[PDB]
Amino acid sequence: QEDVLAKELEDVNKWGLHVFRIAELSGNRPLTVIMHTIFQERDLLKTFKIPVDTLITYLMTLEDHYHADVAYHNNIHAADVVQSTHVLLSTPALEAVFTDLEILAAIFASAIHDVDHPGVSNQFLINTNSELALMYNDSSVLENHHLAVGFKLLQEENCDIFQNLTKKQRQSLRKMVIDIVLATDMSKHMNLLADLKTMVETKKVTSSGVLLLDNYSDRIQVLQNMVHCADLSNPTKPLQLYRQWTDRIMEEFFRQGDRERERGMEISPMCDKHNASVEKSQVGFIDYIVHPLWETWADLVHPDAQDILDTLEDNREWYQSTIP
Amino acid sequence: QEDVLAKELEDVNKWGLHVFRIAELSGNRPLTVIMHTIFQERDLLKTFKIPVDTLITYLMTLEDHYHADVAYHNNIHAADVVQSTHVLLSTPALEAVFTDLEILAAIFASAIHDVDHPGVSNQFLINTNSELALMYNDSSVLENHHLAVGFKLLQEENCDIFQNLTKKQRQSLRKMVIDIVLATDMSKHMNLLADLKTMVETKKVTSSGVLLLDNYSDRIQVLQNMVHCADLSNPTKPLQLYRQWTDRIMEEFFRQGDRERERGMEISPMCDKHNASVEKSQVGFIDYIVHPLWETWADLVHPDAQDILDTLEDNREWYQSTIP
Ligand SMILES: COc1ccc([C@H]2Oc3c(OC)cc(CCCO)cc3[C@@H]2CO)cc1OC
Ligand SMILES: COc1ccc([C@H]2Oc3c(OC)cc(CCCO)cc3[C@@H]2CO)cc1OC
Ligand SMILES: [Mg+2]
Ligand SMILES: [Mg+2]
Ligand SMILES: [Zn+2]
Ligand SMILES: [Zn+2]
Repeated sequence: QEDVLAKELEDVNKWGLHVFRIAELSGNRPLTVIMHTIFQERDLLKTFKIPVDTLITYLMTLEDHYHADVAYHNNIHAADVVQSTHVLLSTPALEAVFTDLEILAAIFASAIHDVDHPGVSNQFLINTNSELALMYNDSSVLENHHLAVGFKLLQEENCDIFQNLTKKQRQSLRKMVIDIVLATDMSKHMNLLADLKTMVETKKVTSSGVLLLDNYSDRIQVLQNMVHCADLSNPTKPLQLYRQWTDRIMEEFFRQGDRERERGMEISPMCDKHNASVEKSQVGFIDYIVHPLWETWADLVHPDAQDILDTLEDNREWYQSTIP
Repeated sequence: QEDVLAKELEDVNKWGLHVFRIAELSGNRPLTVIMHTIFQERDLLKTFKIPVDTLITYLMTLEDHYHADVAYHNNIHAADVVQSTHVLLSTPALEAVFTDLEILAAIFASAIHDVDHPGVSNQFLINTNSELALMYNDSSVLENHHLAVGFKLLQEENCDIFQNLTKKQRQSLRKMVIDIVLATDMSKHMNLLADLKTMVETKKVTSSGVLLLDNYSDRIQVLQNMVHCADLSNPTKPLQLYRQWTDRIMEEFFRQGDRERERGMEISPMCDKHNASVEKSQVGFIDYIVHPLWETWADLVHPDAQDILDTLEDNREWYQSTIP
């Protein structure tokens, strides 16, 4: 089984990695083994003098603080977003554009971006007067929490994977990670996409043909949108993966709706298992959210993402065909 | 004692209330007795069906969570900002601008806006890796905490002063209080001032000169700048009040700078007792922060802020004359 897992991890650079099979073959440690593989691939342990035992200890502790009993927002989703961000970071249009610290920040942000997610939305936490919403004043409630847990865990025994960064490096990384994870709040999607559209319409490329990003605001915006694209990448994956992600988000949505109904609250969009259309909801999700975002990303890195966009469009056609 | 306490309270509608005497005469409960008086003056207990005993129970609990060993950011400051906001809300140029719930939100926000303040700045909390900065991801660290404490205390026994507001009133009040207290973060001063300046250049008024604010984004901005003005009202008060506030903030600054020196951190501006000029600092504070703000405010409510502005310029003249 060890050799089987290593064979599967040879695909870590490919869109459509069989992340559910890696979860099984790793003994439910997909986030740990995919993060470890990616860190080795990018030589991040040597670059940042990260002891391997500290990396594994932190990763296993982080993975533990994802909920194994939530259908979607669990360690498999975290591993998927990490691996998807890793592929997007390798896109030719971005070659040599980001520093090693920015690459570290984007991968680390992906790894922590949903940690300790309870399987219900920000609006549900606000409307039920949850402790989380009281702590965070109704503002990016989950995403502030994911950050606080992700950084707090660095303080557990032999968990500080950043122990050999300089003070300046730690300060820069912390700021970038916060900026990235807060941008995964779905209520910021329209603003993030509008800014990405503006960058595409004003795009500049260097002599080497890669994207020209010469200030913090443009650089962090690309990293924010990259991780957001990875977070919203399920419909761009091979259909057998996409359908499993749909099965899982619908389970989480329906269980939230059952709690809303039981509390006499209005049921959230797509959360009423008695009056839901899974297929129509996926087509609308693609048409109004995912394809607008990915089409814009694909324009930013053209032609690098053409195959990802082609898969998304095929999957949209397939879900549509199950309606008629 | 209670009879002279009552005579001092007769000036709750005047700039330059003797708040320090009121703190002494009330047994160190200036926030409780000033809030109570203002709620009666504005008829808020009748308007919102707030039981008196619940108002007092909450106010004393809130007052208890201000620290008695911090020289400035204690319950006397909170009482002063409450009273200052109460007077600003009575500006003639604002006579019909704000609803009763908006008035309620600005006053409640003032009362809680520094609760549980540790006597050190956000930057200190960030650069020392404090628990607060870890919880709040280095963003408006103090102000998020003041809000979380202020609202959490409403859940103590007989502390829910909003129990009789409709569910929608409570939702709207919560949103406005959060928007106001978050804007008291000093790092946002220039942005707030810029928006106030834009409001002034786009100002619309009646034939009488009363402000017309149609959209929530403009109204909440005025309320944000109003509580900010009250927070920064010490140099516009009679000199013998202002001088007491200066003594207190400088004790707080010097204790923080001693902690920064000892930790080997850069010492924050105005915090090094060995190299400080209290008087030059006050004049710079007025020239670069307090007067640009209050002069912009004065223009928004022209000419009802002229006496406040005059006093500020007089106090600036006095502090400048103490520099040889
Ligand atoms: C496989 O399908 C999915 C995978 C992931 C998603 C996620 O994206 C969004 C989202 O983005 C614009 C908005 C909301 C608000 C919903 C209000 O009820 C929810 C989600 C999901 C949870 O984070 C949704 C999916 O299908 C709808
Ligand atoms: C009586 O004197 C004072 C009374 C109150 C004050 C307060 O105002 C400011 C402030 O205003 C824009 C900026 C900072 C630095 C952080 C900016 O990110 C600190 C303070 C004081 C504490 O909140 C200062 C005083 O003197 C200097
Ligand atoms: Mg999330
Ligand atoms: Mg404050
Ligand atoms: Zn996610
Ligand atoms: Zn204050």
